Amino acid sequence: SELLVNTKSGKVMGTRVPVLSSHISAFLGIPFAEPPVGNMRFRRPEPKKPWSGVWNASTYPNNCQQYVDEQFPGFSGSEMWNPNREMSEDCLYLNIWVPSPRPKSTTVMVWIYGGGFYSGSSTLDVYNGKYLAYTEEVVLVSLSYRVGAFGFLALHGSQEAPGNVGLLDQRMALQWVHDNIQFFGGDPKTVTIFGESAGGASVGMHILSPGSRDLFRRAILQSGSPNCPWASVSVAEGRRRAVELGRNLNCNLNSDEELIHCLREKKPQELIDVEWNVLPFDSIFRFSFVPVIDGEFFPTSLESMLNSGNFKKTQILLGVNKDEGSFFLLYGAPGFSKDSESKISREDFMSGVKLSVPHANDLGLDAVTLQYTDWMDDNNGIKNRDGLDDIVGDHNVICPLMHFVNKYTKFGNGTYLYFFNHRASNLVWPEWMGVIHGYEIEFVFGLPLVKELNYTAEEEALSRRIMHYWATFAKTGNPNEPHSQESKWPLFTTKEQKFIDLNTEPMKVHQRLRVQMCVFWNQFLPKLLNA
Amino acid sequence: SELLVNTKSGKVMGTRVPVLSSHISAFLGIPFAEPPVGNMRFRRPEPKKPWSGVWNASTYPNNCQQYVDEQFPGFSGSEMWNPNREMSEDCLYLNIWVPSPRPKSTTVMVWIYGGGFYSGSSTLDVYNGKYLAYTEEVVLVSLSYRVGAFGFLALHGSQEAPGNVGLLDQRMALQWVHDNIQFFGGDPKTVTIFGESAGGASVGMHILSPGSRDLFRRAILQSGSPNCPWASVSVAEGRRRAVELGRNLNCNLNSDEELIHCLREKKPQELIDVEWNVLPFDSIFRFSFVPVIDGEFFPTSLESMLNSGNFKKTQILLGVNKDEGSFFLLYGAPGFSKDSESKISREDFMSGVKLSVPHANDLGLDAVTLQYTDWMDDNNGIKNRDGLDDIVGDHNVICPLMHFVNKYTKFGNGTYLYFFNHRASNLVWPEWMGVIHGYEIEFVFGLPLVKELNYTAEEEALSRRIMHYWATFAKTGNPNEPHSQESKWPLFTTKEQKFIDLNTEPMKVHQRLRVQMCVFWNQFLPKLLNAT
Ligand SMILES: COc1cc(CNC(=O)CCCCCCCCCNc2c3c(nc4cc(Cl)ccc24)C[C@H]2CC(C)C[C@@H]3C2)ccc1O
Ligand SMILES: COc1cc(CNC(=O)CCCCCCCCCNc2c3c(nc4cc(Cl)ccc24)C[C@H]2C[C@H](C)C[C@@H]3C2)ccc1O
Ligand SMILES: CC(=O)N[C@@H]1[C@@H](O)[C@H](O)[C@@H](CO)O[C@H]1O
Ligand SMILES: *[C@@H]1O[C@H](CO)[C@@H](O)[C@H](O)[C@H]1NC(C)=O
Ligand SMILES: *[C@@H]1O[C@H](CO)[C@@H](O)[C@H](O)[C@H]1NC(C)=O
Ligand SMILES: *[C@@H]1O[C@H](CO)[C@@H](O)[C@H](O)[C@H]1NC(C)=O
Ligand SMILES: *[C@@H]1O[C@H](CO)[C@@H](O)[C@H](O)[C@H]1NC(C)=O
Ligand SMILES: *[C@@H]1O[C@H](CO)[C@@H](O)[C@H](O)[C@H]1NC(C)=O
Ligand SMILES: [Cl-]
Ligand SMILES: [Cl-]
Repeated sequence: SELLVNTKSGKVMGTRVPVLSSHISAFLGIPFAEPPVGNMRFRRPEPKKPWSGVWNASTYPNNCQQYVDEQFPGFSGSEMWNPNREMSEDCLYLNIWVPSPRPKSTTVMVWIYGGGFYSGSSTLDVYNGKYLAYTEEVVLVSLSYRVGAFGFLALHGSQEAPGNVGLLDQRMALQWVHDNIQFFGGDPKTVTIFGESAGGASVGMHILSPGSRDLFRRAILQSGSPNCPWASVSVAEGRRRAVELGRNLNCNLNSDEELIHCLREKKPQELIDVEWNVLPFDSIFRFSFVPVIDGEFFPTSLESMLNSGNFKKTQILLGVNKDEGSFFLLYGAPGFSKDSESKISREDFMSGVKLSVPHANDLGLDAVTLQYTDWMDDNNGIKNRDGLDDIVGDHNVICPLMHFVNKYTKFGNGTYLYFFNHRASNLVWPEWMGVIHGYEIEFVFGLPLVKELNYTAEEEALSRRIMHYWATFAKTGNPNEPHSQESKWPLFTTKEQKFIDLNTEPMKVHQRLRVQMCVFWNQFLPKLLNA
Repeated sequence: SELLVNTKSGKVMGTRVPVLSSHISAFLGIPFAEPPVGNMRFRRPEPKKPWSGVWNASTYPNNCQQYVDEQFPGFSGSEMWNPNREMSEDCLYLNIWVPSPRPKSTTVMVWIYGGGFYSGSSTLDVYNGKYLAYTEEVVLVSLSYRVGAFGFLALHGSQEAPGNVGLLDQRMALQWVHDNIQFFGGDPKTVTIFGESAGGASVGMHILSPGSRDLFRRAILQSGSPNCPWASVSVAEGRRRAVELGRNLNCNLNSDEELIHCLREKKPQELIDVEWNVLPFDSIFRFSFVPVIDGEFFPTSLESMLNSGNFKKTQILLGVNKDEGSFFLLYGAPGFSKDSESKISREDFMSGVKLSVPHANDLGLDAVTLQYTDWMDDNNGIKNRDGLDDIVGDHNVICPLMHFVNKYTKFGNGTYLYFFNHRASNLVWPEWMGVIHGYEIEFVFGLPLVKELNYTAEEEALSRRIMHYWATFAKTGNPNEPHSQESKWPLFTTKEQKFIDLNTEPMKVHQRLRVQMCVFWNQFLPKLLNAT
């Protein structure tokens, strides 16, 4: 009855789950596409064929095939991102958390996980939708999509491996929500898509892509935007990486059909094992198989679409964390360690900026170095460390997002910008890494409300305020309740460019997030590199 | 007797002048070269032919022909720099102040005036050597040299207008000091040359030039260095400007001989009236006729000479002022005024940096703008004004001098670096201009010791400390007195890069003078301009 729901594709049976001394309904692992296996590897998704009988939706689905991190085996801080379910190419499923009793027609939020387009699972403990659905009375969906080569191998001109199919997976799950969420008590006219990292880029990509725009109402982008330098490649570079993937696997490279046929006969892990070898440079914060600017999902360049206003005009809420770059330095740059303060020598600083800006010529490298070096104190290992941290986060996350937010706000219907700079009391990563890429997610999903996780009382308060901002924005297009007595998160406007800090202190309003460095990254350096 | 001196070129009769309730000897207007007039215009100087009888050295000489500033007529702050004597091409004279009684063999200091190589006079009130000669017991010489086209018109390959003749004027006066200062109580083996602005650049050029190195012992450079961007041109650019000067005056341009013959028939003011017209850009802090890198006075490029250590190895003392740029903005850039705080709009800021870096492409201007703009507060007229001020001073004075000091110290025998950041209490210019290009000179020459000039008691002490640093350095190669109990001015070293502030407060040591901006001007921007 409450757990038995008839959808347009067939019947589903959910499960009653406990949450904070109450219960809600969970529908886990609902299929929304045909399994993209066999000759359907690299292909656009096809809708799931209707099934007879009752789909048992009491269990999380498989996770998509992906590179599994083994840098710190058994360490909770890194394992919490790895697939916690069996991996399979049969992975196109979504999960729904529904308040109990079922609401009539309530706001829908659809989570798009991140992971650089190479990793990610809907089933991670930090993406458990039950705290947000219960506390804010929303229908919380989490979708999945093919990652890595399976989702973003791109041989433009081919219909067998066109590229962007992971974005099409997301779109087909949004289409499924549009057609079916009403049967779960959700309003298909009030769907907010939100995501972090590649999920945030994806959200912005659906804002841009005409074929996506009518499948959601408004959007939240966390630490990611569609114009990020890691988030797309040209059709020529996507083809080169695809060909290099076959070369790494002794494939016939004389035609698309032969290359594709060879790659389709490999086991998933054979592709994954060489995935990182197709990158053009030694780099950090670069991923092999990402969306392509193809002339179809994206009709023109992202920059020209942003300039012309050729995107969905709605409300957006978006923001960044204080130390986006630290995790990438830890994993990929010399002198960084999980178990030390990672003071960086000048020689390791210079190596880090070459890894961080891999496309830069020597003059561009000099420019980055000068912009981020204190020449009164150039051997200060802390300043070198934090300088490199800033380089990675500004270039890869903050300044791309600020470019997006400024272009979008020119045509949009309301922008809200945040700067998340709270370091969790119970963080397992060292202090030098600061406020890490991904670590606002646990506040967005209400994990500080779980007494056993040992967050402080004010972190619970911060999580509750963030969930209420996100949900109230989802319901209304404004994170504020306008008749409340609480401090108001102001609109971001072209002129005054206001944002708020998100942390445990009373609200502060600021202006021009990281404006100085983002002039460097968004205006000066591109002009230098194009000279 | 004390005033009657027999030099190698003839007898000279000086005069007894008052100085601070005492007296000393002054020999004013001694000729050291033949008058470079008529067909000797543009030529190298020739030694003054000996004279019979007694040369009357009681009176300042004429000043060389130069552009005269009329922006603020009668205003003391500008008039103090203009010629205070009749202008004439017959201007190659030097002045000497000797302590009384005449010392046996004391330290000599030779002042080389600045003025962008287009202007300047040995006779300005602020260059009066009597206070420094008296207070520090030194023989103080001030030379002169042709400026403008008369000193620096360069048609390389012509022996009639070869270029650099103003530098050769300075050398001829140094040669004269070498040969004759012993007759005035000076030691020709302990001569310190010092100068400000173009005079500081000149001092550096004599350090570089093989033909100058044996005519002095040590050097002081004030707000100028030989590698400054305004201080020299290539032989091609010098020839372009010489031809363009002829074009402005309807001259035959077919040959050097015909062009020079035309230019020698013009009256001095005719050349001066069009002098600024030959600059290749709208700019500030650029001057038309300047030293040329000719392969003769300078055997190779300045940078190669600095890199190879092909220069005189000795002790140097040098430094800069806090606000070198402000004077040039006042006279040449939109939005600046003597009579207001000169808050600068962003539109006038952008025009200013274009005028300040005339040789930069658009990417270069963008780089300058980014380095000096606070994009949290870009419509702040005060920040825009001070940012422009810093750009001008950093690009034209401070960073070129820091490049020189770092290159020199690698081979030299002792570097002392100062940063002069005191604003005179009686300053006549507005507060926004800060510590102006030229305004350390009055402290170097002891004017605060003159009660009628209304400096504070603290400023008199600063001047006496500066005079003592300068003269003690001249005597010994070290500004510090050995077993003194006062705080010590440390050697600038490649590694620690120490310098001192010069102001009324107790001396403080710092390191790496404007290092961040000078990485930009000395390394990044040149690499950007060369690459784009
Ligand atoms: C390319 O550079 C320019 C080109 C132009 C175009 N110029 C013209 O049309 C000619 C008119 C501008 C001529 C300006 C002459 C000013 C010389 C005044 N002498 C001073 C001097 C010094 N300091 C001064 C400080 C103040 Cl506040 C005021 C005057 C000072 C210190 C000196 C250095 C000098 C270069 C000149 C002289 C001695 C204008 C300005 C420029 O900067
Ligand atoms: C060919 O040259 C290259 C060769 C290589 C070689 N690369 C390799 O061998 C593999 C290195 C990739 C290691 C993958 C680690 C997975 C990170 C796990 N996910 C995290 C995630 C987030 N935050 C994390 C924060 C910390 Cl402190 C730790 C992990 C986080 C937030 C997310 C965004 C992500 C991109 C991944 C995931 C979700 C790399 C670069 C090159 O240029
Ligand atoms: C499961 C599997 O490997 N199927 C392959 C398919 O990928 C390929 O395109 C096709 C071409 O004939 O051959 C099949 O055997
Ligand atoms: C559905 O799956 C759950 C989890 O294993 C199980 O407890 C339940 O009995 C299943 N119901 C069926 C198969 O009808
Ligand atoms: C959003 O659009 C509505 C509808 O036209 C308009 O009235 C409102 O002013 C817009 N708000 C913003 C912040 O653009
Ligand atoms: C929280 O703290 C208690 C004691 O303070 C400890 O026993 C418990 O294991 C902690 N919880 C976690 C998840 O570490
Ligand atoms: C030298 O000249 C000055 C002024 O021109 C004059 O007063 C003085 O008498 C002259 N001396 C002699 C000896 O002629
Ligand atoms: C100057 O040279 C002398 C003689 O070689 C040497 O003893 C002295 O250390 C040098 N001083 C500096 C500061 O280089
Ligand atoms: Cl930190
Ligand atoms: Cl707006």
